[PDB]
Amino acid sequence: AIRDEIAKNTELSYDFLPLSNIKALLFFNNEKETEKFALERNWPIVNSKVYFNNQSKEKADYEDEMMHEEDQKTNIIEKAMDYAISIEN
Amino acid sequence: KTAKETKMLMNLHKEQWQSGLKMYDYEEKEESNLAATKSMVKIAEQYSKRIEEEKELTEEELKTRYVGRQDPKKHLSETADETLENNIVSVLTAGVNSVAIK
Amino acid sequence: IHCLAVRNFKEAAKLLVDSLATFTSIELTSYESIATYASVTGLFTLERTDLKSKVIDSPELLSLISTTAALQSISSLTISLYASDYASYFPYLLETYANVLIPCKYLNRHADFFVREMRRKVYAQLLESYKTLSLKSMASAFGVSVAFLDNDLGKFIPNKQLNCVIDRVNGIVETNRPDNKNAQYHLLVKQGDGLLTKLQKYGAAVRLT
Amino acid sequence: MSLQHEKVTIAPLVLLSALDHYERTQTKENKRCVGVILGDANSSTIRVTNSFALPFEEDEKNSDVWFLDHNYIENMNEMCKKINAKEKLIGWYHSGPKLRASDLKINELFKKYTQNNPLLLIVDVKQQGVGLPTDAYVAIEQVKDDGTSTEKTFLHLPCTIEAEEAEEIGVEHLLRDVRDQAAGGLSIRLTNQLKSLKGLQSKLKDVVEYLDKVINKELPINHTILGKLQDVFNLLPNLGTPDDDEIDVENHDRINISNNLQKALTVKTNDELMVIYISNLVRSIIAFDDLIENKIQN
Amino acid sequence: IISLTYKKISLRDICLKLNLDSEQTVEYMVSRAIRDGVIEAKINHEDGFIETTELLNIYDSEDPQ
Amino acid sequence: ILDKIFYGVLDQGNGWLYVYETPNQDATYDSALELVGQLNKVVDQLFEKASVLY
Repeated sequence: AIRDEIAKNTELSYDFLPLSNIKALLFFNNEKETEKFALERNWPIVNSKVYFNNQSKEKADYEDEMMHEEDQKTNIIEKAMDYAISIEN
Repeated sequence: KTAKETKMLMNLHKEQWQSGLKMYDYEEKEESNLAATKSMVKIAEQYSKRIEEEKELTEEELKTRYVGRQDPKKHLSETADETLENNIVSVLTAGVNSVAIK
Repeated sequence: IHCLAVRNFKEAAKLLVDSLATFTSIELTSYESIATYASVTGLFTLERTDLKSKVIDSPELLSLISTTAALQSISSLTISLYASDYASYFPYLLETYANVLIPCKYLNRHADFFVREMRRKVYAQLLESYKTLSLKSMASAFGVSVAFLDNDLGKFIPNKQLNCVIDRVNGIVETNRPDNKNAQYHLLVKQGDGLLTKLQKYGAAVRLT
Repeated sequence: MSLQHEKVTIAPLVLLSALDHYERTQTKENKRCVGVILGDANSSTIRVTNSFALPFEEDEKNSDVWFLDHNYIENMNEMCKKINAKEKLIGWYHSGPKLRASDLKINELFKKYTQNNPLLLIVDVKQQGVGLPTDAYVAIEQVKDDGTSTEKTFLHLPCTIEAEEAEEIGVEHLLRDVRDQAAGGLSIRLTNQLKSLKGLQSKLKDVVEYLDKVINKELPINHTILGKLQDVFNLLPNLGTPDDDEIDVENHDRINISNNLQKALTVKTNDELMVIYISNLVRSIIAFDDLIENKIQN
Repeated sequence: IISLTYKKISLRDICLKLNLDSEQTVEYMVSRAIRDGVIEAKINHEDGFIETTELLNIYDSEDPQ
Repeated sequence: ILDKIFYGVLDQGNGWLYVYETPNQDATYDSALELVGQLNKVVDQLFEKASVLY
């Protein structure tokens, strides 16, 4: 859980890290273990450099759309209605 | 009277469908908002005068003796509501257009 | 005088400049005292254009020259502030502290506060006209070391008055200026929270009664 | 003849009257009535003051066949002028329900009398729509090249109305309603807005089905119409544009002013509360003492 | 504080000032801090400095509503 | 720049002078703050007179 924690903080910090630094941060003993954690985490390894930006953003977008957060958005037109009718009640 | 006659008299605006989606050109809205705020600053000064008093015996006596008419209270209330409704319609119209049409 | 004693200098200035011209003393301090007070406030609050008009070209100050050490120090500071001289500004900063602020009773308690305000103000003044400076240039100009300048800028940056960011890697002093509709939006909401607050409580009170 | 026809305002009496005439001749079951429309013109503003029925026979079989007694119109008219010179023969009303190309034959006859292009006033008697069931059309003759050489055609002009003061007091006197076409207060204008949307939705539907009929029931392609729909799509707003950002900023100013106006009014109400309450505090002192004196009186 | 002041600040300088243990430690504070977004920065490991990214202006945003 | 003649910023490190148009502060926002200011004073006075009720 600790390696996961580190990986998440360091996601936003920086997109691309040298191979040596990905290992050192997460305190892995071996490079192969590093690439195991990438695949599980759905991150491309391209020239022994991780890239965090793509999937995480897409996923985020998809997660955002659900039957909960639709009534909590509040539409600008909806805000207007409510202000008007409260006067006129 | 008949309800055929009544309906005819009642409708008196064929440009209803247009005019409510019609919004005023925008240079005039900006102008107006500044005028309204700034003008209320001046009727607030007059408001302050009004409530220096509020001590004379009998509300009605105050209105005669120190000429309490020329009532700032009434002008600020009028103005605020007039400007208020205008802005409700403005935000609604522009916002409706934007989504319906695109 | 009452206002000179409280922090608020804004009302003090307005009253103070008119009274250089006119006031026969009555149970209050001499006109030499009163002269140094108008000069002091003038620095603090006044916009640049208006310091020049009302104070430097003052008929009163010019005729009165300097027959006192206190009046001399404050005058020397004014001339370098307006002229954008910076080398001599700092000797002058130190002088007014000794010969003006401590003798004067009312301005003694604000000694720290004044020098803070002035030091922000000058740094500010120079930054307004330059998009960039290098650290060496700015430090040589004020007459302090580069190290002494850095520690001091960073005091006043989170309190927002100098409006500048500082690169360490390239040695450069960038000056951001993003004040626009954003500035004014924050002022209105903050003060707004306070009007709401007062209103709620007085409402509740009367309703009970 | 005249271009002076740029607005048509119609007295509430004209609209009322035409509708009545339709049943006092007993023309129904998709039978037209044509009557003369009397009033002012020769002006940008046309003001239809009044109307009168004309004997009419409609024949469905041939639309080349119709009865209109010419001599009747002219006699009836001239007496009307002596009461009021205001009335001139300015055209003829048609009971609808729709524009026809058989309206054109009728048009020519009335154009002999007139000194302006006859106004062709379609008072539809099916009383459809949330707007008026009255379209205004003036016969324009224009030179146009589309294979045709010179077209004569009926062009829409907008409908508005105007009312005389006396007639207006009479309209309210009938109604118990305070009216809602007014575009009055804040309530009314929100109402009208909702009406305006429901209005639009219908018009667009009708466009959709026209296109359908051309690609399935082979109405001949009319180029002119499609040309216009093409622009409708070319001048369409679009999202992702910094245009949108501006509108959003603008929106921020407008909420700022509402916020302040509403807070001003919280003060005004608070001020009322206190005021009425001083008046109550006085009333209690009075009430204590009055009771005491009443004990003596009893 | 260090961010508001500085647009590029070497991570090496931050390690002396807040007397932080190692170069790895100074990174981790900033890494975790940006998760709640209090600082909003970006770390450059290789270039060996932090560059401020802070929007500052939010009038432009939907937020004022 | 200090006297607001041409109002721009001199970039010492490229050897250039950058020129801006006059900035236009929002009049509405400034005038609004004056009104709000006033409202506070109003409420203070009212309340001192309302001290009678309590």
